[PDB]
Amino acid sequence: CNSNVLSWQTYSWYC
Amino acid sequence: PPTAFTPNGTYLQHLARDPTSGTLYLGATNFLFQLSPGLQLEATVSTGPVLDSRDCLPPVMPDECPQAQPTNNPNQLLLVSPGALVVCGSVHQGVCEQRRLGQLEQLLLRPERPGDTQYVAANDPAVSTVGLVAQGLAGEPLLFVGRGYTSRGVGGGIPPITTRALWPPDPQAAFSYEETAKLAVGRLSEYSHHFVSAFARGASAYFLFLRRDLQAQSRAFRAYVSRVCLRDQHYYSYVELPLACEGGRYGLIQAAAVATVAHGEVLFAAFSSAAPPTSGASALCAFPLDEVDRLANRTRDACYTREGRAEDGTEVAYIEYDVNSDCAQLPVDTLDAYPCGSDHTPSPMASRVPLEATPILEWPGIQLTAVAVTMEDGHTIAFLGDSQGQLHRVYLGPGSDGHPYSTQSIQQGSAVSRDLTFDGTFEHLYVMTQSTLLKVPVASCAQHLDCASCLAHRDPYCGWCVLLGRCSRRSECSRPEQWLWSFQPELGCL
Ligand SMILES: *[C@@H]1O[C@H](CO)[C@@H](O)[C@H](O)[C@H]1NC(C)=O
Repeated sequence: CNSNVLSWQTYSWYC
Repeated sequence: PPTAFTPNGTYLQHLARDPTSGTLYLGATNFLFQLSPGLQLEATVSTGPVLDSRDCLPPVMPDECPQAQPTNNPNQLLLVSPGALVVCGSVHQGVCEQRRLGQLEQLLLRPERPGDTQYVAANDPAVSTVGLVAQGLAGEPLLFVGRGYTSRGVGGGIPPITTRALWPPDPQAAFSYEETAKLAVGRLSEYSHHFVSAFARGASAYFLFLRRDLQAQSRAFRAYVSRVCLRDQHYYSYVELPLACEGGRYGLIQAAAVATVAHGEVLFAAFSSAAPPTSGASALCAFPLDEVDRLANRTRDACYTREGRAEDGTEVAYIEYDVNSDCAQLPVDTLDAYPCGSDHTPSPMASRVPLEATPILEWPGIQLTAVAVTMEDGHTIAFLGDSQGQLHRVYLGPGSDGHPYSTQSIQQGSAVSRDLTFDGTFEHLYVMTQSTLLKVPVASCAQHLDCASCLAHRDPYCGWCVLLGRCSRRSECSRPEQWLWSFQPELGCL
């Protein structure tokens, strides 16, 4: 991942 | 027990619905699915794994890409156009293909040797790609694409918004953009566009996205909605409006929906107060598209005829992205003659005035990731998905505080996709987590066969038709007869 993650869907699914 | 589609050995990414047939298309890792409106499986197309490297260019073969390793292919973009299904994966620099509607297995168009203007989608599953399809001024279909910044591998030079040809004179040029069919923007890595949604209304295309405000020492992300004319393949008309949910306190837009008074479309968007960790709250904010257009129109009119100023003198418009352009003092006949601009009008325009909204609802500890909005008897009902895989239903009419009247787990710990969509009649909602897609009825009034259970399962749709002996919707209580609303707790059975 990265600290570029602003989407909670992205965090849930990929982080 | 709701109808579901739970595919084994894969994860879901995108859901697209054909509005003419109701057929559903599901983009998954290494798979595309064609589903009936009742989630019956009509076709399965494998899209991976493939040999790939972010440092290699398609078509990827061992001789020219020695570093290629087997790579899985999460779907990055899935869109129904009038004549085809547009599909862009995460592999092969985000190249796209077109498949036949109602026969997913048949390829219609896939450029054989794609070039640098045909790398469409982000080649990283964690970077979002949004799209919308529209008919252009030459009668041919266009694909607007909002693509976030990717750092790893070649392809950090792809413009953040582009307008690409789906059926150009030469099929091999499909998905490429003309030289001016892009938002020309430098410092892409610094702005770091994050796209959330793209939609159309009337003659305009709209983009919802996050990007760094480089005029603030924080260099903090802000939410924007941008409007561009829908059909010309140019960005002359691009205008960027900041979004302010409770003044920007809820700053990170997550998901949105548009719902329908003539041209009374309203944009409902969810915003998180806090970014995901390397606690917090979410809000639902409403922005009527008429207000969106007035501010965009006022921005344009000020930039075109009053040097960026409103009629009171206030500075309201300016040129973004350090482009060598300035607002102007053109004759006022410009506004009716070139609503969408020209290759000499000021561009790209932005508003100093944010679009403001006071939250419909504020929920602590919930990170909303999905929004869909409908109406029943003139009053708004919102279906909202969160980061923990739950679907909430909220009556927004008179008598409500914005608290949900129903909360159900679709899949614990797997966020609901922003690709939440209704069916044609707004009687069912298609809800998707990373592993399952559900067809959810918006109301289950008929399941109750006595008055008491009708009124006890409180639901804004459901009430007891006295002279019919049925738990129904108000529209179904007629042969308008007496209807006991289940959402009036001070009122009971007779
Ligand atoms: C914005 O301007 C266009 C033409 O310039 C007009 O057709 C449209 O109705 C305007 N929208 C609003 C909300 O005033």
